[PDB]
Amino acid sequence: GSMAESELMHIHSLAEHYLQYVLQVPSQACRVLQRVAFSVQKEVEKNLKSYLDDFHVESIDTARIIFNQVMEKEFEDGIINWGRIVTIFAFGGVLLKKLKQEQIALDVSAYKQVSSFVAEFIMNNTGEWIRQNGGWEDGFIKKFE
Amino acid sequence: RAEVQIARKLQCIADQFHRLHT
Ligand SMILES: [Cl-]
Ligand SMILES: [Cl-]
Repeated sequence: GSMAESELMHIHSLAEHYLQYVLQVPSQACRVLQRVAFSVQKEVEKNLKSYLDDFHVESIDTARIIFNQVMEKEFEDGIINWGRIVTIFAFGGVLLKKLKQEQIALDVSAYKQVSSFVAEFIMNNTGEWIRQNGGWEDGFIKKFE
Repeated sequence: RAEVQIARKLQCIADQFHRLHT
């Protein structure tokens, strides 16, 4: 209730902090998440470079459309795990970097807009799973210890 | 086609992580 609302706000903070990191905009889960999500983002940018070059992300709406279409396909089997969750943040960063390169409308707040749709997807698709699987401290961080 | 190969790569990467950490 208030618990689901708190969960979404927490996910939003995680997403905002990750995306800020991605763009060098001025906690332990944040630190480890930033490192692993960025390692994924780098892998994607390097290995799927030609596919990423088939999109021009000229607007926030285009970013949202592509994010959702890709994520929907990724998650169509209904499988959730921390690996899957990490890839959502990563792909959000991938798209934010493209948006910053290709956006036509002046948008200095783009990472805020992207953080919102990324947080909504994470909450809507994986929010219950996260609380059922140890949360960020007793679930996600424990994967590295 | 591009969205499918991206999604499949993310699935593969997610799987790699899952297998490593379990
Ligand atoms: Cl929030
Ligand atoms: Cl996992």
